[PDB]
Amino acid sequence: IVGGYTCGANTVPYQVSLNSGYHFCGGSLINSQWVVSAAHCYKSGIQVRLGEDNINVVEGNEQFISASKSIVHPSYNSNTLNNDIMLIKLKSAASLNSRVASISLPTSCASAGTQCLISGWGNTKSSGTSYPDVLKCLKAPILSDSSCKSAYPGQITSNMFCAGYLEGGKDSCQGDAGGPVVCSGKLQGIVSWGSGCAQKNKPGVYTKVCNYVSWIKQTIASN
Amino acid sequence: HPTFNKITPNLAEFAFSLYRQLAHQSNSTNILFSPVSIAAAFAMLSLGAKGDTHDEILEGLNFNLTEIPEAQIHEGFQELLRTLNQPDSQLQLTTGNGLFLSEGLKLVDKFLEDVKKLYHSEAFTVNFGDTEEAKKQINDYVEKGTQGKIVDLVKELDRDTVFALVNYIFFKGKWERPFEVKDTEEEDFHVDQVTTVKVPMMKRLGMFNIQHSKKLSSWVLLMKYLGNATAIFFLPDEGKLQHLENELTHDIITKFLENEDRRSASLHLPKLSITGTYDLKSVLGQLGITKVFSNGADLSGVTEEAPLKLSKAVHKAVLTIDEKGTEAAGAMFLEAIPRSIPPEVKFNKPFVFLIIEQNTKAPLFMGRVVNPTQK
Repeated sequence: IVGGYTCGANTVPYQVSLNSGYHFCGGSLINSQWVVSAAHCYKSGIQVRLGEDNINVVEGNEQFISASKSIVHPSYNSNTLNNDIMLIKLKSAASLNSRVASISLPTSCASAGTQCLISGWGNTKSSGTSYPDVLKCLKAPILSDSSCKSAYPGQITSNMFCAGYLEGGKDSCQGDAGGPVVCSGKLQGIVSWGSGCAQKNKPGVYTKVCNYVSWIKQTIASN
Repeated sequence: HPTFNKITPNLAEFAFSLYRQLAHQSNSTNILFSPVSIAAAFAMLSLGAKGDTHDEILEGLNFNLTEIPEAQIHEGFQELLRTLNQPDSQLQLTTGNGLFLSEGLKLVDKFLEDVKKLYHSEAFTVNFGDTEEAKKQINDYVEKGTQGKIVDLVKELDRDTVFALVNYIFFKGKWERPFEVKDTEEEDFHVDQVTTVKVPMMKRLGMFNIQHSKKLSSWVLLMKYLGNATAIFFLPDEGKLQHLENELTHDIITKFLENEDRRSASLHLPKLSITGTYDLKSVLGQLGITKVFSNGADLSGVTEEAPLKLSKAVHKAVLTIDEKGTEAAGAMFLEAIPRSIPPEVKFNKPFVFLIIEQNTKAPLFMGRVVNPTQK
């Protein structure tokens, strides 16, 4: 997250870190046994870390659970990143508490202007690299379809939406993918891609979660 | 009939034969040579050869005389060399030949005509009677030819030398998508498992035509040059250099040149100024081309006055790679990148590479970098 702020330990209880010897992507806990993330983050042997703040030092509230299943959306295009969504089933159910809680799914899509919260342990520099130890937060609005399509001609589908600031300086970045975009307690988006980080006229692009609620529930039932 | 169909598949096999010969001698030497440059030079020479001397040359360059007419071979090299000599090319690649025969020899006119029209090359007369002046003269030619890039190419001339051939090539391309000089840093380069050297390492986070091949046990990277040329690098996994050098085929290399899909990666590629100098008599001789270098050599196509054989033949290749590329220091070079942590692919250990001409797909260069900081 670039241009954001330190959230504060466990203030974003549904945020999880996907680990394979190190943090490489984020994800969102939707129920005690399932995590929503990005398809391009797919990897085998993933260890889901919950209740985290400082991903490097032991603080006492984390629950490390292996991924028994990692289901990528059947229509995921690795070149256009269309349908960039993935479901991960924990080998065992997580112990829900105040530091580890699930975020609910949207019942209707959010409109342009909707104000949301984006978080992650991604790079915090618009130029160069600096990975944080603690979770970062950013308040950001969903942008109009007009501005999104204008910012990325012929690159945005109906399963995507932009959020952030056209002026730059505030954005998600490498390491935040899979992470959440929550608006009024609803997971409306997943960090997916963007041209650079916090660059002018280059806002972040996010997977439009509301288009997959049906697929998510159907997948959870069949697994 | 496109140039490709006339010589490329053949140049590829030649490239592999010469490479493997050098790679089988040592696994720790740097290698750099031009398949194109060397083959063109001897295809040109075959114009003055006859009998088995002539057949042995072309068959030594991996050309089957009973499958493609000699005219096709020469027309191919003519077309390719023609394109590489274009004063107006963004590639900025210069290659040439040096034909030196003892003064006093009545030369065959047909030969000198073909060498000029087909291979855009020239012949020169020198008095080998004085080994030192002859040497200074030959080096003077390469000196003027490479505009100072290659000095004192030849260091020894046998007393009875009557004919010597010099072949050289120099290349320094500019990338379509450059590296920021500001991001270049000194980094460890693992010559082997227990030895490292510091080398300037260019690096950039972006979308690259890069991927790991389980078949070659290597990461494969393709970088397009501004100027219709492509560089492809093979980074073998630990201890798999010999495996890689052994599994390379024209089909496998072609497979990579056909695929354009890219993926995010934080690439670290070393900056480098490398060279290669070879005694073609020793090298080509191991590839079966020995008669044109023997006492029973038939070069009556070059001269009919008296017997003649190639006394000396040397190839010199020079390649430079740095951050320089296109002009657009800004958002122009802003690519759409997925936001997961991208793999950090480092070319920090021995690797193999080739530089392929864009239109003909001919192998301009083939080499191996074991130690980028030492000859």
